[PDB]
Amino acid sequence: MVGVTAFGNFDLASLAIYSFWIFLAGLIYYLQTENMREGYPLENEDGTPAANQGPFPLPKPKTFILPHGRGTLTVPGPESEDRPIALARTAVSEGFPHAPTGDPMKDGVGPASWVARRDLPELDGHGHNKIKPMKAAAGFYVSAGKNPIGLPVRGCDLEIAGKVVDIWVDIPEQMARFLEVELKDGSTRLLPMQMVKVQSNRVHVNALSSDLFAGIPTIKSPTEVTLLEEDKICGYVAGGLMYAAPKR
Amino acid sequence: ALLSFERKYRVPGGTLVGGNLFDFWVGPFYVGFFGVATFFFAALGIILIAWSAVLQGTWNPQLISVYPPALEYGLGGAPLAKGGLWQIITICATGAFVSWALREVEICRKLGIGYHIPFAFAFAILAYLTLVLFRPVMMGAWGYAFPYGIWTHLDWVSNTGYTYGNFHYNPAHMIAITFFFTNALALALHGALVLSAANPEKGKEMRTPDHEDTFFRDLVGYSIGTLGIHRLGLLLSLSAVFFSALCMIITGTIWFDQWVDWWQWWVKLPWWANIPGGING
Amino acid sequence: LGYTGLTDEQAQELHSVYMSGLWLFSAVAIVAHLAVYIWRPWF
Amino acid sequence: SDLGYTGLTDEQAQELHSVYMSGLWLFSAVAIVAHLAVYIWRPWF
Amino acid sequence: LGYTGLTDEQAQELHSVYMSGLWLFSAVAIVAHLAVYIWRPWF
Amino acid sequence: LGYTGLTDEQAQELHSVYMSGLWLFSAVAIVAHLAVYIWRPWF
Amino acid sequence: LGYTGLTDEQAQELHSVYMSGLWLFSAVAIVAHLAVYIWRPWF
Amino acid sequence: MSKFYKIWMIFDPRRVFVAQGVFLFLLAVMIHLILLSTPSYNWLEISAAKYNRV
Amino acid sequence: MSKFYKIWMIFDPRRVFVAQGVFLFLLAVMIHLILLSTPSYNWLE
Amino acid sequence: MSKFYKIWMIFDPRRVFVAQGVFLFLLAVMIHLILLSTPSYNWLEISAAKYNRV
Amino acid sequence: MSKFYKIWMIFDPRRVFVAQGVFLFLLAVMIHLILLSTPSYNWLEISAAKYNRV
Amino acid sequence: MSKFYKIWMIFDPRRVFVAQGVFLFLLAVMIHLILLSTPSYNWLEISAAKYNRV
Amino acid sequence: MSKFYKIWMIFDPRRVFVAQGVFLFLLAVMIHLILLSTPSYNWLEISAAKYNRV
Amino acid sequence: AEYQNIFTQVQVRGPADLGMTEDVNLANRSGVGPFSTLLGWFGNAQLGPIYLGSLGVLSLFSGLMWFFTIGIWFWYQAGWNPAVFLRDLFFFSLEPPAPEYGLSFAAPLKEGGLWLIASFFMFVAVWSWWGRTYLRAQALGMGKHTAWAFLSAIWLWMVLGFIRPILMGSWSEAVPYGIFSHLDWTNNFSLVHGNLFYNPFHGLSIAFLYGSALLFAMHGATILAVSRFGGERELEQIADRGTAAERAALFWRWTMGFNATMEGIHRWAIWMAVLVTLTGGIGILLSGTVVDNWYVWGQNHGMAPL
Ligand code: BCL
Ligand SMILES: CC[C@H]1c2cc3[nH]c4c(c3C)C(=O)[C@H](C(=O)OC)c4c3nc(cc4[nH]c(cc(n2)[C@@H]1C)c(C(C)=O)c4C)[C@@H](C)[C@@H]3CCC(=O)OC/C=C(\C)CCC[C@H](C)CCC[C@H](C)CCCC(C)C
Ligand SMILES: CC[C@H]1c2cc3[nH]c4c(c3C)C(=O)[C@H](C(=O)OC)c4c3nc(cc4[nH]c(cc(n2)[C@@H]1C)c(C(C)=O)c4C)[C@@H](C)[C@@H]3CCC(=O)OC/C=C(\C)CCC[C@H](C)CCC[C@H](C)CCCC(C)C
Ligand SMILES: COC(C)(C)C/C=C/C(C)=C/C=C/C(C)=C/C=C/C(C)=C/C=C/C=C(C)/C=C/C=C(\C)CC/C=C(\C)CCC=C(C)C
Ligand SMILES: COC(C)(C)C/C=C/C(C)=C/C=C/C(C)=C/C=C/C(C)=C/C=C/C=C(C)/C=C/C=C(\C)CC/C=C(\C)CCC=C(C)C
Ligand SMILES: COC(C)(C)C/C=C/C(C)=C/C=C/C(C)=C/C=C/C(C)=C/C=C/C=C(C)/C=C/C=C(\C)CC/C=C(\C)CCC=C(C)C
Ligand SMILES: COC(C)(C)C/C=C/C(C)=C/C=C/C(C)=C/C=C/C(C)=C/C=C/C=C(C)/C=C/C=C(\C)CC/C=C(\C)CCC=C(C)C
Ligand SMILES: COC(C)(C)C/C=C/C(C)=C/C=C/C(C)=C/C=C/C(C)=C/C=C\C=C(C)\C=C\C=C(/C)CC/C=C(\C)CCC=C(C)C
Ligand SMILES: CCCCCCCCCCCCO[C@@H]1O[C@H](CO)[C@@H](O[C@H]2O[C@H](CO)[C@@H](O)[C@H](O)[C@H]2O)[C@H](O)[C@H]1O
Ligand SMILES: [Fe+3]
Repeated sequence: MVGVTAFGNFDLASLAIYSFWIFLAGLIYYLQTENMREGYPLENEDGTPAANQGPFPLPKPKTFILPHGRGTLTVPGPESEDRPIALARTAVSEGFPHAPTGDPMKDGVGPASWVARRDLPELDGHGHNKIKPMKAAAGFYVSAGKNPIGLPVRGCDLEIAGKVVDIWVDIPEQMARFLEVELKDGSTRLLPMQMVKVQSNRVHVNALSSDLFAGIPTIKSPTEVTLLEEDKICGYVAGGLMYAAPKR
Repeated sequence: ALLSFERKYRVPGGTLVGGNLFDFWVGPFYVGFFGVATFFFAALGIILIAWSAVLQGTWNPQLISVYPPALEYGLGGAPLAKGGLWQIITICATGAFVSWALREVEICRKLGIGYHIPFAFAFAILAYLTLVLFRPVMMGAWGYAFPYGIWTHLDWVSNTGYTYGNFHYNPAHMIAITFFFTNALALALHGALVLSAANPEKGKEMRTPDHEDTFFRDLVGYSIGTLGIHRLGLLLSLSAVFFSALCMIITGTIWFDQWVDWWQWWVKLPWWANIPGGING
Repeated sequence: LGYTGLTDEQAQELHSVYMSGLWLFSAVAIVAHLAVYIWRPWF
Repeated sequence: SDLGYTGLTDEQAQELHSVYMSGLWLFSAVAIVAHLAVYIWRPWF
Repeated sequence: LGYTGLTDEQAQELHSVYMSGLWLFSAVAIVAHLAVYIWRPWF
Repeated sequence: LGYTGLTDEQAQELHSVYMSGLWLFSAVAIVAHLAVYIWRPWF
Repeated sequence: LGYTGLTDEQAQELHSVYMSGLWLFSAVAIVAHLAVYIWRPWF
Repeated sequence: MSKFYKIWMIFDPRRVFVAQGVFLFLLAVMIHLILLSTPSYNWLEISAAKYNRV
Repeated sequence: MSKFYKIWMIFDPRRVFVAQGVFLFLLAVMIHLILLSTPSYNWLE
Repeated sequence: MSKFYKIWMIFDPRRVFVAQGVFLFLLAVMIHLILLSTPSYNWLEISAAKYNRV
Repeated sequence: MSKFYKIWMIFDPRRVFVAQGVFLFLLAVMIHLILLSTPSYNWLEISAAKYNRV
Repeated sequence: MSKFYKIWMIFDPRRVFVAQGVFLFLLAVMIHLILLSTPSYNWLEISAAKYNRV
Repeated sequence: MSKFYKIWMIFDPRRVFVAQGVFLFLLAVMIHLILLSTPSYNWLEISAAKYNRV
Repeated sequence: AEYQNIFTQVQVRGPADLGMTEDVNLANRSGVGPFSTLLGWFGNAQLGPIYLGSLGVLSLFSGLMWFFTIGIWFWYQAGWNPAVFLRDLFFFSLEPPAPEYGLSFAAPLKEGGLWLIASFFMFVAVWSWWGRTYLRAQALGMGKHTAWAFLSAIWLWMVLGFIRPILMGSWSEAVPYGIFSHLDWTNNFSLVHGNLFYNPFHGLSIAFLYGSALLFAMHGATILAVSRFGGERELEQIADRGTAAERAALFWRWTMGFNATMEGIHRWAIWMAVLVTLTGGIGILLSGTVVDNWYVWGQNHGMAPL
């Protein structure tokens, strides 16, 4: 039985607890610095570097090697929003909202914002397209639930906006990703599965009204979707929650 | 002041109450109406705890304790020096937690994301309320609720558990513990798997989720998936807290004996209740 | 300088009003403290 | 660069510091008044 | 190498101001130490 | 060599000024140790 | 074997300076051990 | 005190007013509760004792 | 009290009235409960 | 000493003012609470013992 | 010795100053608390002893 | 001996300096606390005993 | 043993230096605390007994 | 009324995914098992394939021997009575040898030897499974984070069953193999060492178990809330930050004042989880070997009134 104290009340338990406080301080520093590889250095609302950068310095850069010859990403690195953000500030001082200049859902700001991702399709471990339509997906079929092929699609304004013609599937994860909806104009749109509500007789889309499925961004190739395209589509649909409220 | 991508998201709207009066940011924080409510409640509670430290006569943060009123005060107020400070800190904390969840709802609405986070926090708040409000109300005294001290709410846990013997034998307690342990295991596995895919051995290309699925199918023959793992983590945490609240709501109100005796119903089933041998027989 | 966007005359006027409110508050506080002091002195 | 992380110039910084020092001296003088008052009422030394 | 991006003269000026602040702080500290020690020495 | 991207001249200057700071610290430490060992020796 | 990339010549001077530090450290350690053993031996 | 008005060229009133209201109400509640906690200045209990209401 | 009208140049009344009503009602409830807590004014025995 | 104004060429006045306002308020409330803790300097306690109001 | 300006070629002044402010305040508070916990150097208690304030 | 400057060819001066500062502060605080925890060397208590403070 | 320098061919010097430094410091404090634990080597208490400090 | 993304509403099945053959001996990998629609409502519907190498079969057979040894002891305790076996299943216990045997291996089978046999089997099974996790990570070229995260839990397990019994000088200190039995052991361990609540490392371990629950709720809820932007595909968000990662970061930035990245949140996760068992093992190692009454230690270290 140890328990001899070297001084005061400082036995081995005290040594251990103070050692753990030191280790925890170091670990929290390490975790916080490792979580500053994106979004830094901090910027003023005009995009210039801010005077206050915080107690934690930025970490040393590290490079990820992308898996299909897609390149190399070094973080933290230079950061620039490669798109024309259409907002104007509502106050000269900091910490106030920036109002849209025009149509926010169309311009892609606020809840409708999208990020200028790489304009290439997501590639699985075999280098093929990860997300592809069920038609091109060999041997892929609906296993459970109501198969939503030909179900009318209802918007938040409670009117039919089109019919589902296909399901886009993530091949390795073997899960549904997008519904392809053909509108009244004969053109096609993609809708994320997370924002549709498949039901007994119809696919409900609470995010968008009927007169908004035309505004959904399209895919240049009809049998594939790139990261940028799906980012734009998902941003549009999600922004419909705030910006289609006036309709419903 | 802002992240490099933050500006295109700081648009007006999404506010539950107000809309311009409290629709702005202080530093990084979004200040809604519920932001003001939360800040006031938190500051009042913290300075009241400091005041109770002054009253108690100790400046040790570990020794500071704010006991609820004694049992003879019932469900009524008490002098600030005796039991009233606890009740004020309790209403302050309840308001702070609820307004924090509502502020989260406002932030979710502004960002156009789901409301999962405030819902989970609501589970946590409901467990807290079970411990401070619902159970003491059903037992008719604020004195059953735990004190607000670092090492004295542990004494509350100890005394409350030992009132019923070994508290391990509460079956809902067993289920909640299973969920808690499973959740910690799953969190370790998820962090490890994502980090191992994103940090391959040495100068190797970053791994795809196919490699994650392959790793876990190789290991245990199943892979719940990238979406399934986050569903599982959320459900494990929420079920853990739900069964914690359930186990405490039935203790002292539906069950009053030693919890171990509750298991006798299995050993007394008539077909085998009187077979000699084993442990109970 | 020049953060909030208010000009010098606007700041002057706003601060004059704000100091008026501060002094109204302080005078009512003085009357309250005088009443308490004549009722129960703390010194 | 020490030529200003905040973007202020020497004149703006000097004037802002003058007003801040005036406020600090006001606060410190009121504090000295309070300290002398309490010490005469009940000294700690 | 120089990581802060300062110039040598900017570092000189910043150091002079900082050392002035440090010497003022240490002077007030020395005054406090002398006062306490003559009042109640610890040696 | 060539791990922090420093050259011999700046590394030498940095080392010299660091050694100067270290010797200042050590001299003050030795003064404190002499004072204590005079006041209450531990050997 | 570019395991570290050192050119087989940097490693020489690196080892020499590290050995200098090691010998200084061990020499002070030996002096300390002699002093404590003289003060009261542990054998 | 002449140039203190320039504080309103540093801070937007829409945030300083919210901060000031929160602060003053909080300080008021803290002081009132501190007085009510000590029996010496608990006005309700002083009144209960004076008027033999216990 | 003359110039205090400029306060509506700063804050939108359509929200300020709601916020102030919430505040005053909660202050009322706090005072009611505080008098309840002391035994010499609890009117709900 | 004369060049201390350059502190504002390194630190943003809004951040500094908020920080030192919170710091001074917390320091003052902590010192007052420390005094209220000590019996020899709790002004309320000294007053109540001065006028036999217990 | 006088050539210690070059630290500012190395360390960012803003982080150094905020860290030093925190360090100085915490060191001062710790030393004041060490004295307050010592009966022979608690100034408030020494005053209470010399002026019979108990 | 004289070649030790190569330490700055391997390790970033910023990391070394901050690590050394933290280490020295913690070591000094620990040693002062050890000496303050032994009545043989607690200079506060020693000076209390020297002048009959208690 | 002459060719021992080739160890830096395989081992990264930064890792070895940091690991060895932390290991030596931890070993040193462990031995100092072991000595402080044994009253036969607590130099503080040895001096206390020798000079009748307590 | 809105889809919360808790259960998939349409399941899709394609050809069986055999996985990535980085360095995996395809001989050891079994065939793809069945597809479970019940499991598919929540995650992947596919079962298997499972890899079975040297360490896999070693661990599987060693664990089978451990489980079978405990079960046969339980059957013996039931008097070979299936009704008694079902009635007292949770009450049976394979107990370690009595304290008078110390660490010796000369205890009778009924009084501790069978516990030693089962303990050896469990030791082999767990360490072979650890090596198996390391090797499966290595075969796919991934990092070894799973192995070290497992090593933390292995350290708590080793302290409980192996290291602390050796330090305390007897196998009787270790944990019995039984459902209610090891709960009784836990409660008695707390009682003997004087309210383990006052063990600082028990307190930290609980802090981190609560923190793991908090953090996995936060992370799962955050990813589900941004799954409408493909947020659950976290690796691509690490490689090419989309609007899901930005919205998650900004949610927690505007709520807490600070945030994580898609990659660093998993560092938070792994450390929060491993600290549970790391701190817990330290505390259990200290209990008895250094401190035998944690309440008195608490009192002497603040934490409790004298
Ligand atoms: C009356 C009981 C005592 C008490 C006595 C103890 C004792 C004794 C211990 C704890 C420990 C802990 N206590 Mg406690 N504890 C009490 C009250 C609490 C309360 C509460 C609110 O009251 C909580 C939340 C906790 C929580 C905790 C955890 C933080 C900690 C357990 C960590 C863990 O995950 O181990 C679970 C994980 C493991 C044991 C490791 C598992 C890894 C191995 C390798 C698994 C292999 C599986 C095996 C081979 C079988 C395979 C199965 C098949 C493959 C399917 N205690 C009271 C005061 N507590 C433990 C601790 O960490 O101490 C500080 C511990 O030893
Ligand atoms: C339901 C699953 C788990 C969970 C989930 C969860 N917790 C959450 C969230 C979620 C999803 C948030 O979004 C929210 C958050 O913002 O996280 C960073 C939060 C949060 N969970 C927190 C803590 C927390 N969660 C816990 C538990 C859990 N949280 C569950 C296990 C615990 C435990 C088990 O002890 C703690 C300590 C906070 C970090 C944060 C909520 C912050 C908040 O409410 O802010 C407003 C309030 C304050 C700033 C403080 C108010 C202080 C009072 C006025 C005075 C003190 C009162 C208190 C009762 C004293 C206690 C004394 C002693 C008991 C110590
Ligand atoms: C960071 C700490 C947390 C943690 C982490 C953690 N655990 C881990 C890991 C990690 C990181 C792994 O990598 C490893 C793993 O593989 O996870 C899936 C593991 C693991 N943690 C496990 C359990 C576990 N972890 C726990 C706790 C925790 N784990 C902590 C909370 C607990 C608790 C709370 O008690 C348990 C019970 C396992 C799932 C696994 C280690 C598996 C192992 O060692 O297996 C050995 C096998 C046996 C001893 C049992 C054999 C049983 C059978 C008889 C085998 C034969 C079966 C037969 C062949 C079937 C035939 C079928 C056909 C007939 C159809
Ligand atoms: C438990 O152990 C105890 C506590 C008992 C004993 C242990 C004690 C220990 C370990 C003590 C350690 C003490 C130390 C290391 C103290 C260090 C103190 C220092 C370094 C204080 C420095 C103070 C410096 C100050 C106050 C400088 C202020 C400067 C200004 C206010 C001016 C700033 C403005 C500038 C620089 C503008 C310039 C800008 C341009 C662009 C030129
Ligand atoms: C439980 O055991 C106990 C604690 C009782 C006993 C154990 C004791 C132990 C283990 C003690 C260990 C002690 C050690 C290892 C102490 C080492 C102390 C050292 C190495 C201190 C070094 C201090 C160095 C200082 C203060 C250097 C300061 C340097 C400067 C200020 C120079 C500034 C740098 C500049 C200007 C670089 C800019 C130049 C250019 C060209 C940019
Ligand atoms: C529990 O068991 C107990 C503790 C009771 C007994 C067990 C004791 C044990 C197991 C002791 C183990 C002792 C061992 C293995 C000690 C190993 C010592 C070694 C390897 C020492 C080597 C040291 C090298 C040193 C200290 C180098 C020092 C350098 C300086 C002091 C000057 C700084 C210059 C450097 C670092 C080189 C600069 C040049 C460049 C290019 C960086
Ligand atoms: C536990 O230990 C105890 C507490 C017992 C003892 C320990 C005590 C300690 C450690 C105390 C430490 C005290 C310290 C460091 C106090 C420092 C106080 C300072 C630096 C106060 C400074 C105050 C400055 C003030 C109040 C200035 C106010 C200025 C104004 C109100 C004017 C507004 C400013 C404007 C308008 C700027 C000009 C704007 C333009 C556009 C030109
Ligand atoms: C019909 O049923 C049949 C018979 C077919 C199968 C049924 C089986 C049954 C009923 C199995 C029941 C199993 C149970 C109840 C298992 C419970 C296990 C529990 C709760 C274990 C809990 C903790 C165990 C720990 C902490 C073990 C730690 C062990 C170590 C750390 C390694 C120990 C190694 C030692 C002591 C040294 C061994 C080495 C030698 C050379 C003896
Ligand atoms: C929080 C992390 C930072 C911790 C401080 C940095 C140094 C790390 C090592 C510190 C180790 C010594 O830490 C110090 O140990 C002594 C041992 O009696 C403790 O003990 C001292 O204070 C306590 C509490 O008043 C007394 O009951 C005790 O008699 C007295 O000796 C100190 O309270 C503690 O501060
Ligand atoms: Fe994740």
